[PDB]
Amino acid sequence: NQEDSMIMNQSSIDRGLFRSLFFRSYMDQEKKYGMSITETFEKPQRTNTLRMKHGTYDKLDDDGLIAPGVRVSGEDVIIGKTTPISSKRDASTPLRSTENGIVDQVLVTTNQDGLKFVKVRVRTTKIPQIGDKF
Amino acid sequence: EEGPQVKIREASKDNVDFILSNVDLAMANSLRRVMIAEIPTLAIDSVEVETNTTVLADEFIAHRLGLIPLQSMDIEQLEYSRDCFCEDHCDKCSVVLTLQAFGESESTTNVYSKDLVIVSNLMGRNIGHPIIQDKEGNGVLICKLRKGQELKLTCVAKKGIAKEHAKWGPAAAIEFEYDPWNKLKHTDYWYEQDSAKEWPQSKNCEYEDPPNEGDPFDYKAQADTFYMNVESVGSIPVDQVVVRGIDTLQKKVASILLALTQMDQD
Amino acid sequence: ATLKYICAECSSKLSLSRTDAVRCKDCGHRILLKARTKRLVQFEAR
Amino acid sequence: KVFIGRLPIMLRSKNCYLSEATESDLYKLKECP
Amino acid sequence: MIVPVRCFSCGKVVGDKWESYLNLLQEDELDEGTALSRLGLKRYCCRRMILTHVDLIEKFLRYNP
Ligand SMILES: [Zn+2]
Ligand SMILES: [Zn+2]
Ligand SMILES: [Zn+2]
Repeated sequence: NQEDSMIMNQSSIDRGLFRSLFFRSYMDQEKKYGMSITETFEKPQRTNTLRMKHGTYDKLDDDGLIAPGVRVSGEDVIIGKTTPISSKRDASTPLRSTENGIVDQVLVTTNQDGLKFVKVRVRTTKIPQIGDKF
Repeated sequence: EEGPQVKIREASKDNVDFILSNVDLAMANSLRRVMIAEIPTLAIDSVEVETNTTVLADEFIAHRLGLIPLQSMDIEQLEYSRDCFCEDHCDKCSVVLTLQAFGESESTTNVYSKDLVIVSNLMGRNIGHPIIQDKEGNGVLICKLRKGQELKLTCVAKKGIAKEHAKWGPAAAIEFEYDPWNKLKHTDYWYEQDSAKEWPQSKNCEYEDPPNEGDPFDYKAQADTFYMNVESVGSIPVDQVVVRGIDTLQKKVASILLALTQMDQD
Repeated sequence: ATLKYICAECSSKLSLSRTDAVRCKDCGHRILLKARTKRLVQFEAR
Repeated sequence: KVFIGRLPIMLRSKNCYLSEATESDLYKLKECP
Repeated sequence: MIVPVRCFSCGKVVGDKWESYLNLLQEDELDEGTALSRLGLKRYCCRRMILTHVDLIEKFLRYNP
């Protein structure tokens, strides 16, 4: 506890003392091109391009989203989207490499101009560790 | 009897005030601690959520199901999943509880330590029963829910001690004191004017002969007679948290002899 | 048996695929949540 | 008689639905009281 | 935000004592100070637990799906 740092009862931490939740929200939309050229929320693969991601796309259903119950982690993809240009250049959204957790709530709405707008939200519980501040 | 005697002052179902006499402080503490953290218990340690709409998030709930004390009378005849051979777990190493709640009432539906349902065969043995001391018999309010909020889990209690995690603790507090009239001078009271005036004397000041000036400093003074009090949570009976304490600490000291043994051969 | 999406306000298991409009069969409320997974998720209990 | 642009409106103001709404109204609006 | 099960400090079960305390106040028109001594919560580590808990969960439930 020397030098402006403290010792903290472990048992207490176990029984709960100071745990907390932590949410983060990744979001995305289906771009558009004046001349009817749109992106799409799907679970892509080969199809020429490969210019995709490195993380497992599997956790992805087909609308290009994860189920609200899934446990994610590394750079697993959380959103599958694709860009059409001349055939499968990827535009998916991986989870912040540093963080990891559990999907907590997806939702798909329409954006003013009627485009597919979506937000994903991962939840995590962070327990007090040795480097934490109080 | 023979060595370090006891002499239970008060006593109940949730506490065992007693006097540990003719012992070494070391031993007294050793036991003190063993009680606190190395006595095997039983608690939910794995939770498989199938459905949840409450406001409390999955793990939030899980965490709790851990502290919900469970019956651990015969815990000493159940096995540490880790030592059992079943790929993962079995009736021989664990208990399986269940929980399913639905808000029917138009008024906040409450989920309790009672609604847990053992599913695995207890091959006949007191173990896995959501310990209840609640007056209305519901114990530990797991969580509340609205209209159509559901919640379906599955639990898997296993052995385990406190070092591994708190939920397996059975003690929870343990009064410990000795030499109420600072006679060995193990402390140096802080004060403004008077030690005696400012510093409250304890219940145990009685059970021991006050100082009385004149006399020189008793430096040969050792330290026996400890006024303890092992409360309990339930998982195991107050008396147990003390006997099993006295035992485990013993088996522990045992293994050290045993180890010294295999050591010889090679 | 089975679903897919839901309505934020008028909680009602909906669902549809590509270009089937992103509204609810009742409340316009162009929201829509994605309901859990059938996959069972497990948790450490400490 | 004529439409000219949009005025972002401060919340809980006069011209804001939430303004007059009450306990129950909000919770139903999801908006926290 | 639901009653903490057990006391952060000593671990003494405390999940049950919620409703009871809430009544030894409302109905039994008693004072917190002892309403707790009532529930058996001796030393502060536990007292502080109930005395302070803020059962937000209710306010949460009053929402919807
Ligand atoms: Zn087994
Ligand atoms: Zn709707
Ligand atoms: Zn306490």
